[PDB]
Amino acid sequence: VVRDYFEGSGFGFGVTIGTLCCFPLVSLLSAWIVARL
Amino acid sequence: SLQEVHPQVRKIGVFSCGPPGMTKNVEKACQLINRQDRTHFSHHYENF
Amino acid sequence: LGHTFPFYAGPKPTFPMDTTLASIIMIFLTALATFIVILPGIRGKTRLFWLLRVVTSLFIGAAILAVNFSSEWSVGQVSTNTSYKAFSSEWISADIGLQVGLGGVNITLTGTPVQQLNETINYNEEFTWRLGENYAEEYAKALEKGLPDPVLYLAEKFTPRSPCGLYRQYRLAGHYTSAMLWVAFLCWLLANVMLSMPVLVYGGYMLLATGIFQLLALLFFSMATSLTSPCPLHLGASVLHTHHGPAFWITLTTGLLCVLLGLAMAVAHRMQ
Amino acid sequence: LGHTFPFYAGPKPTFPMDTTLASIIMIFLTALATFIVILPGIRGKTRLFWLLRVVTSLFIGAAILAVNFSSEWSVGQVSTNTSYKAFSSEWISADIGLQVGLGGVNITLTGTPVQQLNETINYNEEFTWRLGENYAEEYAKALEKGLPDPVLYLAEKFTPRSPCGLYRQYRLAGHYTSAMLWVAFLCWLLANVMLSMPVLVYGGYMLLATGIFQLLALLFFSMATSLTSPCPLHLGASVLHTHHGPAFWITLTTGLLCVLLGLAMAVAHRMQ
Amino acid sequence: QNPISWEVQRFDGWYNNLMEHRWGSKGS
Amino acid sequence: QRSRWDPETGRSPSNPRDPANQVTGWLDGSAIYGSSHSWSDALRSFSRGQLASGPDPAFPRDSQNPLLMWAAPDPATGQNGPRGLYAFGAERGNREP
Amino acid sequence: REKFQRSCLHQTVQQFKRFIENYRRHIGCVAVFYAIAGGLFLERAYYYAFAAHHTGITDTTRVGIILSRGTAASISFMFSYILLTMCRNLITFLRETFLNRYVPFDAAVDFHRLIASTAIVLTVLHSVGHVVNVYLFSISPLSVLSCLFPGLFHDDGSEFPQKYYWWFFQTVPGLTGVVLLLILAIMYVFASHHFRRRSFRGFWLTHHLYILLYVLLIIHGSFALIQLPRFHIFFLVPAIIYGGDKLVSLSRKKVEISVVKAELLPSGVTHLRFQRPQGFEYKSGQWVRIA
Ligand SMILES: *[C@@H]1O[C@H](CO)[C@@H](O[C@@H]2O[C@H](CO)[C@@H](O[C@@H]3O[C@H](CO[C@H]4O[C@H](CO[C@H]5O[C@H](CO)[C@@H](O)[C@H](O)[C@@H]5O[C@H]5O[C@H](CO)[C@@H](O)[C@H](O)[C@@H]5O)[C@@H](O)[C@H](O[C@H]5O[C@H](CO)[C@@H](O)[C@H](O)[C@@H]5O)[C@@H]4O)[C@@H](O)[C@H](O[C@H]4O[C@H](CO)[C@@H](O)[C@H](O)[C@@H]4O[C@H]4O[C@H](CO)[C@@H](O)[C@H](O)[C@@H]4O[C@H]4O[C@H](CO)[C@@H](O)[C@H](O)[C@@H]4O)[C@@H]3O)[C@H](O)[C@H]2NC(C)=O)[C@H](O)[C@H]1NC(C)=O
Ligand SMILES: *[C@@H]1O[C@H](CO)[C@@H](O[C@@H]2O[C@H](CO)[C@@H](O[C@@H]3O[C@H](CO[C@H]4O[C@H](CO[C@H]5O[C@H](CO)[C@@H](O)[C@H](O)[C@@H]5O[C@H]5O[C@H](CO)[C@@H](O)[C@H](O)[C@@H]5O)[C@@H](O)[C@H](O[C@H]5O[C@H](CO)[C@@H](O)[C@H](O)[C@@H]5O)[C@@H]4O)[C@@H](O)[C@H](O[C@H]4O[C@H](CO)[C@@H](O)[C@H](O)[C@@H]4O[C@H]4O[C@H](CO)[C@@H](O)[C@H](O)[C@@H]4O[C@H]4O[C@H](CO)[C@@H](O)[C@H](O)[C@@H]4O)[C@@H]3O)[C@H](O)[C@H]2NC(C)=O)[C@H](O)[C@H]1NC(C)=O
Ligand code: HEM
Ligand code: HEM
Ligand SMILES: *[C@@H]1O[C@H](CO)[C@@H](O)[C@H](O)[C@H]1NC(C)=O
Ligand SMILES: *[C@@H]1O[C@H](CO)[C@@H](O)[C@H](O)[C@H]1NC(C)=O
Ligand SMILES: *[C@@H]1O[C@H](CO)[C@@H](O)[C@H](O)[C@H]1NC(C)=O
Ligand SMILES: *[C@@H]1O[C@H](CO)[C@@H](O)[C@H](O)[C@H]1NC(C)=O
Ligand code: NA
Repeated sequence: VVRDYFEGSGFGFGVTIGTLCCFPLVSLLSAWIVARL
Repeated sequence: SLQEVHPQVRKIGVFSCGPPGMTKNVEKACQLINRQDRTHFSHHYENF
Repeated sequence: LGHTFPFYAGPKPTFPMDTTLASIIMIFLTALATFIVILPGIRGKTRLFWLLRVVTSLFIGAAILAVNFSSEWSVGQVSTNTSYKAFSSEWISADIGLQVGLGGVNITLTGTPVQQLNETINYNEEFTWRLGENYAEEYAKALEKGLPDPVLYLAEKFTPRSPCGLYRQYRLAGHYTSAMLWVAFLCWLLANVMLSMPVLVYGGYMLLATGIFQLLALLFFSMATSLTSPCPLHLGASVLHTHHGPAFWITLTTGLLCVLLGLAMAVAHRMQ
Repeated sequence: LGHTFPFYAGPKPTFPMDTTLASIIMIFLTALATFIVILPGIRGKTRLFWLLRVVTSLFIGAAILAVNFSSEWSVGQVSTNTSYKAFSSEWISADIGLQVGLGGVNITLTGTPVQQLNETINYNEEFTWRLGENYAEEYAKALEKGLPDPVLYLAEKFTPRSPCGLYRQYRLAGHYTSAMLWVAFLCWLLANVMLSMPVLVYGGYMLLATGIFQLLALLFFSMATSLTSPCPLHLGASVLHTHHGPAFWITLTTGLLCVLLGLAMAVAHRMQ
Repeated sequence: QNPISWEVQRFDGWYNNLMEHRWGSKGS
Repeated sequence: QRSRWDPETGRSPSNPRDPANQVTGWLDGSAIYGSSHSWSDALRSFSRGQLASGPDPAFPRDSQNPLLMWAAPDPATGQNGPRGLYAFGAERGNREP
Repeated sequence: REKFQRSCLHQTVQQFKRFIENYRRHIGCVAVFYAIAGGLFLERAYYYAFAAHHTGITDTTRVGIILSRGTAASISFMFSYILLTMCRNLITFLRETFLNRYVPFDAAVDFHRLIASTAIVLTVLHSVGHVVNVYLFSISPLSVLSCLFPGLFHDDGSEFPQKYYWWFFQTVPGLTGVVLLLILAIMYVFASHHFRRRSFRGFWLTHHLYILLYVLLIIHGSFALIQLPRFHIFFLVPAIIYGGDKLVSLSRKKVEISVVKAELLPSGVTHLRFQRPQGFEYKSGQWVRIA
């Protein structure tokens, strides 16, 4: 049996990368909201 | 022509507060005039 | 990509030159590039002269630093057949070279061809006698590492306890030559600083002092390395003869250039 | 006087304490002596209060530095009969002590009496796990030196590859405790600087921050050294148990003093 | 052919033993 | 005076001091050719594979540099200097005629 | 008078010469700053590409580790020395000296933005590099990780490495980097021109996060996962200079006055006449600060 170290981790790794890339998007959304108020 | 307008001047101060090229041109003109030893033109870089 | 090991199985690259010289060259080339970029900002027809001055200054500085860190003061090279490694009677045909600098000696063993006896022979080892560094300890570490026979022989030739006194004289010469070169570099820095000041005479005198210190470093190195008794370096069926290398002549030309520039500056000021 | 060798045949003295602690004590005592000399120059009745402040400040600083450099964080000591050296079946009666600090561990082996088996047994060895220092290399050098068996045993107990994970946890605890103590020392410097300034509130808050960082260093050391699995230290027929040493309690009292002083300063400012 | 067909013995006694290079060497 | 000792020893009971041999322990003619390659080169003339000799071919070259031969002064006459000391593989080869 | 010039050749070279003659000081300062940053980047890249074979780090990550380390060095230098652009008192003192003929101090604030605009870019690369590293560290065996990180992993035969989330959230550099990325996103978005126009209080509220940014930068490299922490060395002298300048600014007492008259002069000019402080003495050409 071939052991795969990254099995079951691709989706979560992609989600983590997406959250890291969406940090500026979250900050931009918060800035727009506070500018409106 | 400042030397002809004022005949008795021996030292004239020229102070330049502007872009670097303009002040460079002013100091270059002062040096060219100072090359003849009639009167002295002392130039200053001012940064108010 | 994974699933195989190692991820990067290619051979690991080796830097193609000395790192100190490469860093000095990179820094001075970056300064030259910045000056060339700002060159059109230099107003008037002075820029040409300005360019020359800048280039000269940078070159001088670089040269000094390079000459202070290059092991090209006493160079020699022979082509010989010599024993290569222990527990092996096979001999290799190689160029064996000695490069004695201020802070140590670089021993080069380049196979001809490089691939001999299924081995890569392109050794360039360093043995430093700088203050605070123990040459005997480095030679012992080289012996424990198992360096090839010509390298070990040339390194043992420069050991402090070796019968021929190359170690003491070369260490003294390199130390004081390096001190004089550092003084010359400081004088070059001061000359560059003071040439911008209205007093050009002191800048010219500082440049002349830089040249004088370079020539003094040359003279001290020559006198201290000439007092040594003849140490015969015999490898295989040939003899290695050392001579003043490119660093010595670079120091000579740079010091003469600085002396002439300072003298010309002083003479021009006196005449004008 | 000559004609005999050596000129000074007396035994060479040994420093009676740790050199870092001695230097810190000397520097702070010199500062205190200078302040006491200038004390009559302090005009008015303020001098008493001034004296107190000065003393407190100096003490705090000294304490921090001492606590950062003292190996008195995890101390233990037993009296045992143990094997002393290799190629010898004789046993020695001695006090074996462990002094785990931030940057390493000091192992003490003091003979009872000191003169046993025609040998002087007063060992105080250091094994450092500070960043950039290889603990395994130091233990190997100790093995090659031939240190006595209890010292080698206690040193191997703290090796990175030893079965019980004291090395990793103690190294982490010491590193971050030292970082927090350095932050506290910087805050102490800033508080001393800003107490002279007209804004006393910021100086009081900086002193409070110094106390907070000292308490945080205490808490981190406790939490990181408590997570370790039980490592049984058995020497001879006895077991060595470690506990928070004088450095831990000195840090506790100094941090509490700084916190209380900052809190009192802030409260007094608010009320006045 | 090379007249020296054997491994020349070192003067310092190093590398005489295959695994103990410092055996019989100067300074050992 | 005490002799040279191994720098790695002589500090702790389990590794007591051990003397260091100043010549090669092998029976490899070190007393004839020297205990180092530079010593051998100093002893050689590099001509016809012969050890260097002075004006008399039956005697080796006189030791000139102070790093070659032991120069203990003559107990009887007080003579010093390497003027009469021959160069051998052994440093103390001129102890007695 | 004005002479004719080439419609596509003479005008271009003349504009180029004008730009260089006007901003030679700016070009020189930017060149020196970027040269130092690139030199640090190249030093780390050379160390990991030619002088790090004994560690075997490049056998697993060759591009990721070089990018991460070089960007880390440049990022440490630039985040440390961005404080020098905000030393108002030191810049004011150096404004009238001869150094102004070589350094355009009046552009410091602009230079500030420039440095920041560079830093985040490199920062992103930094993060990206480590991302790659993490993935490789998530697919490398336990023996390889133990060799790469002796103080972090021990090869006990389990052969299964740590997961990606262990690196990102159960490791001090990972968590500190994530929080630093969030803080940088907040600061850069709120400090942008658009939202600086939109609001002022939010701008400063977010920009005061640089204290937490520097604290988390100190903590970020403290674990010494790959190399010894060097950020404190870069940060020491600039932080001291910035703190001294801030203390000097706090030492001065800012007067508070009222405006006598306000005029909306054309071309978008505001003429403000305000009460002169009682002991306010000044010479011609001097300038004040207003809030
Ligand atoms: C004056 O001299 C100065 C000193 O030389 C000089 O300064 C030096 O400049 C040069 C650049 O100009 C630099 O030094 C070079 O650096 C290279 C890279 O260094 C890194 O990599 C090496 C290699 O490590 C691998 O291999 C060893 C075994 O060889 C393993 O033990 C390692 O684990 C590692 O193995 C992995 O990688 C392999 C790659 O293929 C894989 O195959 C393997 O499976 C593994 O994955 C490391 O050792 C280095 O670390 C060491 O140094 C650092 C820092 O000092 C220490 O912290 C660390 O602890 C180590 O001590 C580093 O990481 C080197 O490759 C290169 O070394 C060659 O040259 C020197 C000097 O001649 C020799 O001593 C050395 O043995 C190498 O020579 C062999 O290999 C070359 C080809 O690479 C051959 O041409 C040569 O003939 C010789 O071949 C013989 O041995 C071979 C086996 O080794 C064998 O295959 C052959 O058949 C033959 O028998 C060199 O050191 C650096 O900047 C300076 N070095 C300093 C300061 O020390 C200065 O410029 C000079 N001045 C002037 C004016 O010229
Ligand atoms: C945590 O621990 C830290 C580390 O211990 C500690 O920091 C240390 O603090 C202390 C002071 O507080 C300092 O360290 C001490 O320094 C003393 C002096 O150091 C100088 O002298 C020694 C002695 O050298 C002589 O002897 C050796 C052989 O022993 C010879 O090889 C030498 O050539 C020399 O011989 C001449 O002098 C003799 C004197 O009588 C003559 O008889 C002889 O004929 C010759 O003329 C030197 O080795 C030192 O140099 C070394 O270190 C420097 C700098 O690191 C290096 O550059 C250099 O290359 C060397 O490596 C230095 O010049 C030391 O004497 C003292 O050493 C004792 O303690 C340590 C630690 O326990 C032992 O390892 C060591 O073996 C010594 O223990 C023996 O001797 C004492 C009595 O002195 C006994 O009580 C003890 O039981 C043991 O006896 C055993 O061995 C004896 C033979 O050695 C034998 O006779 C006995 O019977 C028994 O078998 C110590 O190192 C220094 O400031 C710090 N040290 C550091 C940083 O390394 C720190 O404070 C601690 N923290 C806390 C909170 O406490
Ligand atoms: C990590 C990134 C940054 C750091 C660490 C940083 C740091 C600082 C610091 C310490 C100050 C001084 C605040 C004070 O003295 O009260 C400041 C002010 C300022 N910064 Fe930044 N900055 C960063 C990014 C930016 C960016 C991206 C912009 C604009 C796009 C910007 C524009 C400004 C402005 C306009 C000021 C006001 C200066 C003044 O009013 O005198 N900064 N910054
Ligand atoms: C997901 C995001 C990030 C990850 C995973 C990450 C990872 C790392 C790692 C593993 C190190 C090595 C530290 C060590 O060996 O102990 C490091 C160093 C460093 N990183 Fe990051 N990082 C991230 C984001 C950032 C950010 C946002 C910044 C700057 C704002 C930054 C700047 C630095 C600096 C300056 C160093 C060197 C610190 C020192 O030498 O003391 N990184 N990073
Ligand atoms: C080395 O050996 C080769 C092969 O016999 C020979 O051609 C060459 O001349 C030799 N080199 C020297 C310097 O004797
Ligand atoms: C050694 O070199 C020879 C000739 O260069 C070559 O044929 C051979 O494949 C190499 N390797 C071995 C193991 O002999
Ligand atoms: C050590 O040995 C002595 C002598 O037998 C004995 O009196 C003492 O109790 C022993 N110490 C311990 C801890 O057993
Ligand atoms: C060793 O110690 C004993 C008792 O302390 C003493 O009588 C003796 O003189 C010492 N020295 C030797 C060499 O035994
Ligand atoms: Na022998």
